[PDB]
Amino acid sequence: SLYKTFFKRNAVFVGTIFAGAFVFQTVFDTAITSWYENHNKGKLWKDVKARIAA
Amino acid sequence: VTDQLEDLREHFKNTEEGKALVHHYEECAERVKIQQQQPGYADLEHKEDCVEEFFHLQHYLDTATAPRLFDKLK
Amino acid sequence: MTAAEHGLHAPAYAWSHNGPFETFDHASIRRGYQVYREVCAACHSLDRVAWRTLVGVSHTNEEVRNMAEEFEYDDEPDEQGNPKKRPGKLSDYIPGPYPNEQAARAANQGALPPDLSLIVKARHGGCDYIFSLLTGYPDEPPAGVALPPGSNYNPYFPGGSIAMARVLFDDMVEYEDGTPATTSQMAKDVTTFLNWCAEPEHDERKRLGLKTVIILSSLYLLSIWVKKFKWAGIKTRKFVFNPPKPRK
Amino acid sequence: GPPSGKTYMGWWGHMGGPKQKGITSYAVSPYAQKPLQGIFHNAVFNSFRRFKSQFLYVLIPAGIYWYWWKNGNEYNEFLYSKAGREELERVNV
Amino acid sequence: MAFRKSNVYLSLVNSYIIDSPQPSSINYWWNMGSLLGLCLVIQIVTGIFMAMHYSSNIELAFSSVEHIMRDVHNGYILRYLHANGASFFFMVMFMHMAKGLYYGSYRSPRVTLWNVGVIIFILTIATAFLGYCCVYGQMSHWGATVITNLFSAIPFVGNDIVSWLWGGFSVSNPTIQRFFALHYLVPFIIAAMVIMHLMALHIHGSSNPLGITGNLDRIPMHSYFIFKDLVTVFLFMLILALFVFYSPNTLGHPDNYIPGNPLVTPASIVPEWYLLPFYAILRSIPDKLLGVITMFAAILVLLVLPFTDRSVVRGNTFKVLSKFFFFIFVFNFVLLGQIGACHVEVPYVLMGQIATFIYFAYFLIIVPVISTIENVLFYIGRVNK
Ligand SMILES: CCCCCCCCCCC(=O)OC[C@H](COP(=O)(O)OC[C@H](O)COP(=O)(O)OC[C@@H](COC(=O)CC)OC(=O)CCC)OC(=O)CCCCCCCC
Ligand SMILES: CCCCCCCCCCCCCCCCCC(=O)OC[C@H](COP(=O)(O)OCCN)OC(=O)CCCCCCCCCCCCC
Ligand code: HEM
Ligand code: HEM
Ligand code: HEM
Ligand SMILES: COc1c(O)c(C)c(C/C=C(\C)CC/C=C(\C)CC/C=C(\C)CC/C=C(\C)CC/C=C(\C)CCC=C(C)C)c(O)c1OC
Ligand SMILES: CCCCCCCCCCCCCCCCCC(=O)O[C@H](COC(=O)CCCCCC)COP(=O)(O)OCCN
Ligand SMILES: CO/C=C(/C(=O)OC)c1ccccc1Oc1cc(Oc2ccccc2C#N)ncn1
Repeated sequence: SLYKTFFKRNAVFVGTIFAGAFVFQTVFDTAITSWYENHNKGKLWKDVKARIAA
Repeated sequence: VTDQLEDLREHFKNTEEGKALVHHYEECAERVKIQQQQPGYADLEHKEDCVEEFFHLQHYLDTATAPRLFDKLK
Repeated sequence: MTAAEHGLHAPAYAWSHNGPFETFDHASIRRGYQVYREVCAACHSLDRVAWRTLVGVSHTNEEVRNMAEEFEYDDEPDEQGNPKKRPGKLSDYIPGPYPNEQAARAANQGALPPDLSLIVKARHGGCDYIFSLLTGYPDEPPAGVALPPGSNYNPYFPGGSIAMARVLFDDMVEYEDGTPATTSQMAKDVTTFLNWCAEPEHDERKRLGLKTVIILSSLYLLSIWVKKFKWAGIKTRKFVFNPPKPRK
Repeated sequence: GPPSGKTYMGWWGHMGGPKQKGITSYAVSPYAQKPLQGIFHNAVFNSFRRFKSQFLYVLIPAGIYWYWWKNGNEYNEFLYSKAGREELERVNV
Repeated sequence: MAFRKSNVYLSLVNSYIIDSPQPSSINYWWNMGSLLGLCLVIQIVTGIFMAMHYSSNIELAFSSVEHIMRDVHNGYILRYLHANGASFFFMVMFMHMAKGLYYGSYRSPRVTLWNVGVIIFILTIATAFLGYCCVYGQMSHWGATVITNLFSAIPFVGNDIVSWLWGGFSVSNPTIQRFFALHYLVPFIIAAMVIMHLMALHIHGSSNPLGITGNLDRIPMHSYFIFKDLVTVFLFMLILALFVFYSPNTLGHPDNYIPGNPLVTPASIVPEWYLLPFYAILRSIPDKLLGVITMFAAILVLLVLPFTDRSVVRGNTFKVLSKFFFFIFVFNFVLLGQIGACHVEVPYVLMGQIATFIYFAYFLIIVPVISTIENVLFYIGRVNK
């Protein structure tokens, strides 16, 4: 049962909150940076360099 | 292309409110003009300005021009 | 004090970096540097800005190398001990127009023009005050005000008498991207460039703040649920009193 | 070590209150209760009387001090204008 | 027994944050003391990492702080958390002391606990004064000039205490170098006073918002008040993060981004917001020697409250007259902070003199008179005679 497969065995209840937090860092940082740059499109230096190529 | 801030300040100085405040600065400007042709150059310790009348007109033009100037600029 | 001794209040403009999710406009930063080189730099220094910080923000890497190579810097002495000069590199800081403070006052009638690296954060009003000062010179002062010779009238300066004259006029600068260079456009661009000079971390600080607020908001809402679960046995506890029998 | 001085609190088993007799208490496990039964019947009526049976001890001193500060700020503004120039030499004596 | 009770170092941990008996009815105002412990750790840890990059010479001090903001990796995070964290430290401390006034926590048998807290408040004020000098901005130089010149009005020793505090003839290079070394030390003295503060609290325990004995119903600290403490820790960190990342210069002065110049006086010399009420008390006495005595008496008058409270009931919960005059004292403190940021002008001069009188009359006149009247009204409203 899904208590005893996820939160009973506290050799990995300390473990899964320590390993789920590792993959959490890269997915969270990719999602916010993509939202933050799309909200500010046309204003970044990479949007400027693409037509100051002249 | 002329200056965009000069166009907006020209327009709001000819509203119904802008004509009243431009007129109030003009009456103090002649009151200093009569005052500076008597004995009283270095006298009197209390000679008058029109800074307060000038500040009232500039405060009206600033609350009208500022929320709409940056839409007209690149 | 009177309103003239405090200065006229600067209004609020719709700057495109105002707001918790906004970055700088980097095309306005690039045009703002051109107004600095052609107008401001004759009398103002920018001492806290290094050449390398412009790469990837407003110019490419070989553009900044050519800009720094038009100035000469002090070098280590030769084998006999005589001093030398060398052209600039990306490690150097942007040089100013005067050798010392006494030469700066002698060229500006005794007044000292301040360094502009922190001027946006060092004045009350911020970007709104710098923009209103540059575009706020009247053609003549109000009636009665007698300025001393060598000074000019500006109502946003405290006291009203400032030692710098009006410097921005229509079409004094030819832009690279083809923007019309009016007085209002050039004052807007150089204020944006000076705000980046004071706050270079600005675009990174707002991105890191969005991750921190989202994580700390989730931990706050989860702790309210967990506290209310673990306190429910105490909050619904009931008591009953039956008076004991005497003689004991 | 040496024994300490006399206090007004003890520990578990010898806490130091009066003797209790005749009181029964009852409680139910939190695992057998409804999850989160508060935002309503507490924002309905409970979190309005808890401060509006107390609001008059706060807002009467707040209204006295806000009236005093606002009245003094308008008088300083009058004294440094053009119309209040004659009173300004009188009260700086 | 268990190992948490038999070990020499873990039994101190167990009797303080695990098994300590708390009254069951304390509210969220009793959480401010543990937030002050988190604030002191934040100020110490961000202080060490900035000190690895700081130079205390008067020619180098302003540019060292600009070097931290620009060149150090995440250096702007270290400074902004440090400067804004000092303002959050004073706000939590003001609410912690006002909780003690309202509920009568100063009364017997907790007088030693209240007296140690007054020493902590004095050392925190001196700490924030010395760190503000280390920036050497324009407000840093002239604020140190005004405060250190007050001590020359002391009779027969005054002109030699000041030059011993300057190391010279004015605020100069030996002044800034000795102020940074004192700024490192005093937070470690504060940490030792906090340990003496927690020893006196362990003897008697905490009070409760009803004012009466708590020995009849106690619950242990662990998993009840540990999880109640987590709610206010996360709310504190969220509001602090909104200031550090989104509005980092709101609680400061823009004149402190100009380097210190001993030849140019600023148009207005204003302290930080948490020292503004004590600045207005000083400017309300025209004589210079009596003004600095009254300024230090505003902190030391907190020690007279165990002797001027005459009530037989602890706290303000069931007293309507003491409730009214408590909030008169709170809004008088806010008005004194606002007067301290104004110019010396009519009518702010007389307003500051009346508000200074109301501050001292609360501790010495209002509290003993009102609490005597409330003793008699409780009696004659019940006794049939
Ligand atoms: C400055 C940076 C520090 C940041 C953290 C400091 C927090 C200071 C706040 C002042 C304080 O500590 O006293 C709070 C007091 C309420 O005390 P009480 O025990 O009687 O209320 C228990 C409640 O009924 C159940 O509260 P419960 O535990 O059921 O839910 C928690 C609640 C949030 O709780 C908190 O955050 C406490 C601060 O969650 C929700 O609201 C659910 C919806 C999201 O409030 C009052 O007595 C009067 C209310 C106004 C006080 C503001 C005065 C500030 C000067
Ligand atoms: C020398 C040092 C001097 C220190 C002086 C400190 C002055 C700083 C101002 C701190 C404000 C803190 C005021 C509240 C102090 C907490 C203690 C308290 O007043 O009790 C909470 C009060 C009682 O509520 P209850 O009646 O429901 O509970 C009774 C117990 N059963 O419930 C309430 O009424 C809470 C209402 C709080 C409103 C207070 C507004 C304060 C505004 C200050 C703004 C300052 C920034 C501008
Ligand atoms: C677009 C160009 C320029 C900009 C944006 C600029 C910016 C500034 C700013 C922000 C100030 C400070 C005002 C204050 O204290 O509030 C200042 C002062 C001053 N500037 Fe300029 N400047 C420019 C060009 C010049 C030029 C071309 C000169 C001289 C020929 C000059 C000479 C001065 C002087 C003398 C002062 C000091 C004035 C005083 O303290 O009364 N500046 N400038
Ligand atoms: C209770 C502890 C402390 C308090 C209340 C405190 C307060 C302050 C304040 C108010 C400033 C001026 C900040 C500004 O406006 O820029 C400052 C600066 C500074 N403090 Fe602290 N401080 C504390 C602990 C420490 C410690 C323990 C250290 C060093 C080990 C330290 C190192 C510094 C440094 C290097 C500066 C200058 C850099 C800066 O301006 O931020 N501080 N401190
Ligand atoms: C760094 C500074 C301080 C720390 C870490 C601290 C810590 C604490 C803690 C953890 C408590 C117990 C929990 C609570 O009642 O909130 C407490 C209680 C208390 N503190 Fe502080 N405190 C500090 C400063 C002060 C100051 C400045 C004062 C008064 C001038 C003070 C006076 C008291 C009193 C009277 C109590 C007992 C409250 C009661 O039992 O109802 N403390 N302190
Ligand atoms: C009534 O019941 C209660 C109660 O209600 C509460 C709340 C508490 C709460 C207890 C606290 C809040 C504890 C108080 C907090 C302190 C004493 C903090 C003391 C501060 C320090 C020890 C600072 C030390 C910091 C350092 C050493 C960091 C140093 C930095 C380094 C080493 C940088 C690393 C260097 C390199 C090169 C990497 C009780 O104990 C208690 O029982 C009595
Ligand atoms: C200056 C303020 C001082 C405040 C003191 C507060 C106490 C801080 C301690 C914080 C908790 C530390 C946990 C200690 C772990 C248990 C102790 C222990 O293991 O002792 C011993 C082993 O000896 C050691 O190796 C000591 C380790 C040094 C610890 C230095 C940090 C356990 O064996 P023992 O059976 O003797 O324990 C019973 C003791 N009465
Ligand atoms: C170095 O300047 C420090 C200042 C500051 O605010 O530090 C945080 C400061 C700036 C401008 C003007 C004054 C300043 O300092 C101070 C210092 C101060 O100290 C006291 C506070 C309470 C009781 C006595 C004193 C003293 N002395 N009370 C008020 N302002």
